[PDB]
Amino acid sequence: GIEYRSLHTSQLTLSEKEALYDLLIEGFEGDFSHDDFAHTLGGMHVMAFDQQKLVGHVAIIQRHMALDNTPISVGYVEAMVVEQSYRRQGIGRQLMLQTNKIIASCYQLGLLSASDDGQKLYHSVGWQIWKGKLFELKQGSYIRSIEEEGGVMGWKADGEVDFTASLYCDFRGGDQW
Amino acid sequence: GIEYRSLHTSQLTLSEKEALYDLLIEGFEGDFSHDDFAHTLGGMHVMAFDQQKLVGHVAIIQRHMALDNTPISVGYVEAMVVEQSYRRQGIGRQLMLQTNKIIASCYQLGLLSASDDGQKLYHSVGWQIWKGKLFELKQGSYIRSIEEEGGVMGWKAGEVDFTASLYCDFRGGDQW
Ligand SMILES: CC(C)(COP(=O)(O)OP(=O)(O)OC[C@H]1O[C@@H](n2cnc3c(N)ncnc32)[C@H](O)[C@@H]1OP(=O)(O)O)[C@@H](O)C(=O)NCCC(=O)NCCS
Ligand SMILES: CC(C)(COP(=O)(O)OP(=O)(O)OC[C@H]1O[C@@H](n2cnc3c(N)ncnc32)[C@H](O)[C@@H]1OP(=O)(O)O)[C@@H](O)C(=O)NCCC(=O)NCCS
Ligand SMILES: CC(=O)N[C@@H]1C[C@H](O)[C@@H](CN)O[C@@H]1O[C@H]1[C@H](O)[C@@H](O[C@H]2O[C@H](CO)[C@@H](O)[C@H](N)[C@H]2O)[C@H](N)C[C@@H]1N
Ligand SMILES: CC(=O)N[C@@H]1C[C@H](O)[C@@H](CN)O[C@@H]1O[C@H]1[C@H](O)[C@@H](O[C@H]2O[C@H](CO)[C@@H](O)[C@H](N)[C@H]2O)[C@H](N)C[C@@H]1N
Repeated sequence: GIEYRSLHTSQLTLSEKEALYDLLIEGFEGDFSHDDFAHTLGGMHVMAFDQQKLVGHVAIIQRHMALDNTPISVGYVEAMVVEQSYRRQGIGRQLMLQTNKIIASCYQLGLLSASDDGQKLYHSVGWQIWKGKLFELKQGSYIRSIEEEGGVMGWKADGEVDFTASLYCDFRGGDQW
Repeated sequence: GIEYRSLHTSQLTLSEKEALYDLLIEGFEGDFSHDDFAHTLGGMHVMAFDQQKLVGHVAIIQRHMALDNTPISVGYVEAMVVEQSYRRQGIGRQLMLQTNKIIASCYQLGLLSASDDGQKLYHSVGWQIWKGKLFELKQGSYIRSIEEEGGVMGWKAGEVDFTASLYCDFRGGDQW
């Protein structure tokens, strides 16, 4: 009974972007900042609808990272949310199945930063904890992303990505992961 | 009778992706590498068609850069091409008008790397030579992108200082 649509940010209306913001604010219970919203704009949105009402969302952002010394094209997962009264029905799983398809068609590696509880959902669609060190840019130089190690997860089904290598992410505002 | 379509890489049929490869190889007369092709995948494609034949293309890739110390979200233009026999009919201009729309809706700044004899097209839809320093990552440290200074152009729908420094994100091949 839930319909799924994949739309680029450039294909959304202002009202649809606003409904997305509203869904994220309500679904994260105050844990979602203006920088977090910036992070979810510019790539592909997978949106779940009950009739015309938006009830679920995940976005896939293109990021450009280094894996040890090697450049790697990343599909970075942002702003995963399902409206509270619609949870535990499998919507989040369906959103990730669509997310995996987009990543497989476009990028060398999927990455996301998960809450300690939220890891089971991603693990159930094949994602694994990233085992290597994580780095981010601060004032133009790389530092260790100590707080994120153990929480970042990756995916590339049937690929040859070394999950024990270091990742060096690209720069943004707010949380870099 | 040229039709324009905007399609994410994830929405391209396999037929469209192969047609795109051929169009780029034929249109750039040998100066388009496998890294250049990797660079045009992962974002939005604006494609021009004569009936069912692909005859023009431009892609807009999301990149994450620094403007001086400030993080900025960039729409980066890649793989601009029109099949030779279709050129000088305004297709490239229309591709760029569509590109400007996509950038205005998604990103803080448009950037591209133009050839010395190929800046007039972008200038005619509002783009300007970037006047500040350009930097790229090598060995995980930023170095100057001297080659590109005077060739990279930017566009803001806007309050952006074109004399500020740009620090791009990492990739294979040409960083710009
Ligand atoms: C995380 C989130 C998006 C999951 O959305 P969801 O639609 O509830 O995800 P699913 O329903 O596919 O699976 C969720 C759980 O319900 C369970 N479930 C799904 N369908 C079920 C059913 N018919 N009967 C019983 N349990 C079911 C799944 O097994 C899973 O259990 P697990 O937590 O042990 O894996 C949602 O809780 C949310 O929006 N949280 C707030 C924002 C947030 O934390 N986002 C993620 C940041 S990492
Ligand atoms: C650059 C390129 C994409 C332009 O495609 P195009 O469709 O020819 O672009 P337009 O036709 O809109 O404009 C092209 C020229 O014709 C002129 N023109 C525009 N409309 C015209 C018309 N209706 N009749 C005649 N001339 C016209 C433009 O002013 C421009 O003149 P300039 O060469 O002095 O800028 C094409 O030359 C190409 O594919 N080159 C090879 C790949 C390449 O170099 N890409 C860009 C790298 S920066
Ligand atoms: C896949 C996804 O949708 N991800 C969302 C994006 C959203 O924009 C953001 C809103 N805030 O939340 C998630 O991403 C956060 C992570 O939640 C956060 O993790 C901390 O918070 C968790 C829950 O409190 C703790 O479990 C965890 N140990 C702790 O490190 C990371 N540090 C940064 C990362 N951007
Ligand atoms: C907007 C656009 O579609 N851009 C294409 C992308 C394409 O993937 C690539 C294929 N190769 O070409 C263009 O982008 C190149 C630039 O052409 C190149 O410019 C050098 O080559 C020019 C022509 O010889 C010289 O004029 C110029 N001085 C010289 O620096 C830059 N260094 C790197 C940059 N990725």
